[PDB]
Amino acid sequence: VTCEPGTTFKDKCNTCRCGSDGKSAFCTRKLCYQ
Amino acid sequence: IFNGRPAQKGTTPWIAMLSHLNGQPFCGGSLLGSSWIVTAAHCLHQSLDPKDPTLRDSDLLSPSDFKIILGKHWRLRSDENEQHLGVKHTTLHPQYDPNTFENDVALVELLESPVLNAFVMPICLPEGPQQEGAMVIVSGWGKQFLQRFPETLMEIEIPIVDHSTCQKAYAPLKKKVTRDMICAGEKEGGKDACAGDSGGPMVTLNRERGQWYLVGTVSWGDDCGKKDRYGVYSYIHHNKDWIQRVTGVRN
Amino acid sequence: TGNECPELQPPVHGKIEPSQAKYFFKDQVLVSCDTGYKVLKDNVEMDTFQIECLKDGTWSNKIPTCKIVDCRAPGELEHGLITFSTRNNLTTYKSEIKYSCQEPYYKMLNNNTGIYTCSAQGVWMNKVLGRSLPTCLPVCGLPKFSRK
Repeated sequence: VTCEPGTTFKDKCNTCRCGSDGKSAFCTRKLCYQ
Repeated sequence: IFNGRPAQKGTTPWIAMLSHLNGQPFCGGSLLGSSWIVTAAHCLHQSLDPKDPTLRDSDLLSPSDFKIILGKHWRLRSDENEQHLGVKHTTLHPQYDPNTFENDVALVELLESPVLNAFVMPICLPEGPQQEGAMVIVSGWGKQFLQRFPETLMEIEIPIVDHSTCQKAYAPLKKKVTRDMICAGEKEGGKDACAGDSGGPMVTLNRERGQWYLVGTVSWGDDCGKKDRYGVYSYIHHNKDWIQRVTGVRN
Repeated sequence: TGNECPELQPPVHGKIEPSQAKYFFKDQVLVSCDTGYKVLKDNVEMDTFQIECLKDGTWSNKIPTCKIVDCRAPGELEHGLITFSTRNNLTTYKSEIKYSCQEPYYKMLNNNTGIYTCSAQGVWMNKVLGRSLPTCLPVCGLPKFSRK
């Protein structure tokens, strides 16, 4: 569940951002079906 | 809704469901005035391409491609309290930022105004700001602990955190937390909103007014109910001016 | 100077000008009604009505009568109800109606007087709004149920 600690990527339908470490990411809380 | 309690039938009449013509839900909403629903802006657009972090008409979800449900309790099963409604227009905030999450609030014009009853009726817009530690209630049909879905509406009662001590928490992870945002949750984590909760309201009871006010809507958070990481919501008093401008709603 | 004409019997709720001791040939008068009344000559409501006196000393026409101004039916209010200040449902001059606003899901704007009385111009009126009707607003954040 890692990630590129850059800026913006899309976790399924939700938009995300990665912290200084690539471990955690802050995302919007919408429901996907894709 | 992580570690939540089942909502009691009729204690949250303002709650609105945003679901595809399909029936399947994807966001929460709260009834304002006679024919308006407030939500998170990001609910109302298909995921913008990172190569061009700007917004377009073509990116925004179309009014014909979703419906609003009011007076719903069961997540999938139907009621005679349910009212299925069309969408005339949708209006995002002019300074809404899809990447920063700033001004994450948007309004949806109803096509026909719902019949107001004990199970369907609006929430008040906030007539002023919120104190540190105010007990709020958050509601949604989102994914809970262990990643399953509820049969019912679920709610959590949580304290609001002060903006300063919220910012200090989301640095130095280098994520911006603007004034238009507000945080709710406890230090050691445990109660939070989650996937499928966006737009779902965060309310307070006022006394000695005896009225429920809308404080903010579900916006974003790290994971769900993580230690030292409070859930972030869209602050509404910050954008009340715009809302009143667009809707024309007085309390 | 000419021939004299019978002293006129004034209409109910209505003046006559010019008022004179006697009336003669070629003289002419105007019949008016009080504020809130018009003159009825079968079958029309006018502001004044005129008669002259003829060579033969008689009046050109009989005296008409003043029919009260009636502003008809108050306009409907959505999520609202009209109540009258009389059992007979008066709609004539100076009679009042109160626009109430259906409970408990609606309330009135600016909590105004909500009272509409008939103007002499034949129009339901409010000294706050005018001819404009009140507006009935949804009641926010007041759930009928509390938790267990």
